[PDB]
Amino acid sequence: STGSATTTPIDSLDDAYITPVQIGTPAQTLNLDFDTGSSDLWVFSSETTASEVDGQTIYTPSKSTTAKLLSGATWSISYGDGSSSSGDVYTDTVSVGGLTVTGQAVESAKKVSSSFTEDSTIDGLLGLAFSTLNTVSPTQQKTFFDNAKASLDSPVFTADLGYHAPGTYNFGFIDTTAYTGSITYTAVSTKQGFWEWTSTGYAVGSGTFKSTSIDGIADTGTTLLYLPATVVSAYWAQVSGAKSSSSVGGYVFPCSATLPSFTFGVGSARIVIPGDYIDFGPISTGSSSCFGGIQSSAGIGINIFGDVALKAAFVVFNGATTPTLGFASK
Repeated sequence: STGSATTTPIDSLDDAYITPVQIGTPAQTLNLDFDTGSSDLWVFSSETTASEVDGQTIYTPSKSTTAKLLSGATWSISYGDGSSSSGDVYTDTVSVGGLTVTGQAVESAKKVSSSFTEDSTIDGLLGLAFSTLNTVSPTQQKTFFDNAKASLDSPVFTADLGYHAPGTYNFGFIDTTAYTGSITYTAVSTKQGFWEWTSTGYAVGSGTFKSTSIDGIADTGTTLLYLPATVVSAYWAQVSGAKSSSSVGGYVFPCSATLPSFTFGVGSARIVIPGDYIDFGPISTGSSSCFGGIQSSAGIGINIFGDVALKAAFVVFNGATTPTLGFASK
C-alpha cells in the first residue's frame, strides 16, 4: 500500500505545516502537525478542558464506531518550546492520504498548554520519530509509520515541504519526479529516538564549503534551523547589521537585507537553502528588524535541521531494518 497527502503552511511564515488526517468511523478529519521529532499522535478532543479549546476541530470518540478506550492508559508530553499536553488513550482507524492503519493509538488531550490553545490551525500532532519516544503509560504505543510499515510497498516516508506553498508527505514510495538529480543517503542513529544523522559541513553564500561533522536531527516539527554557535555566527557575520539580540531571543537583521544562502552537506552532496528561506519577517508588526531563520542550538542540547532546512530538499525517511535518511535537491 501507499499514501500521499498534501501538507499546507499554517501561516505566511511557514511556522508549521498541517496535513489532513481521517480518524474514526465515519471519518472525522483533523488537521495535524506531522512531527518527525516526536512519537505521539495526539488530538484536541471532546475530552479537552473546554476553556483550553479555541477554534480547533475536535475528535469525538463517542461518535466513532471503531474507537476503543485503552483501559487505564495515560500520556503526557512536553516539547522543547515548553509547550505540553496530556490525557487518555483510544485506538481507532487512522488514514493519511489513502493509507489506512487500524488500531492506531490516538491520544486524546484532556489538557493542553496555552501555545496549543492559541493556535487555532493545529488540531493535534502526528509523531514520526521512533516509537521508543512515545509517552503512553503503562505500555508505550507505536507511531502511525511503525504500524503502517509492514503493509507499505517500501518501508519509507518522504517529506517534501514547500516554501510559502503546499508540499507533500508520501508513505511507501519515492516519487522520482519530485526532485532533481540524485538522492544521497546517509546513516541514522536511533540511540536518542530521533532521525539523527551527521552533516558533512556547511557553506555561507558563495563561500567555500567547510568540511566538519555536524550531528543533528531531521525535524519537521521545528520551524527553524538550529546549529552550533560557531556556524551560526559565521553565517550572520555576512549580513550587514545582523546581531544576536538577547531581548528578542536570537539573531535579527534589517528587513531590507539580501540574505546569503546557506549550504549543508549530506555526504559528498550539498543542499542549498536560499537566502529568502532564512527570512522570518518583522520581529513584531511594523518593525524594520527581522528575525533570522538560522539560530544557535547552544542550550537546546541538540542541533535541529528543522523546516528551514528540510523545505530546501526532498527528504526520505527510510525505516528499513537499518534506517537511513536521503536528501535530494528539488
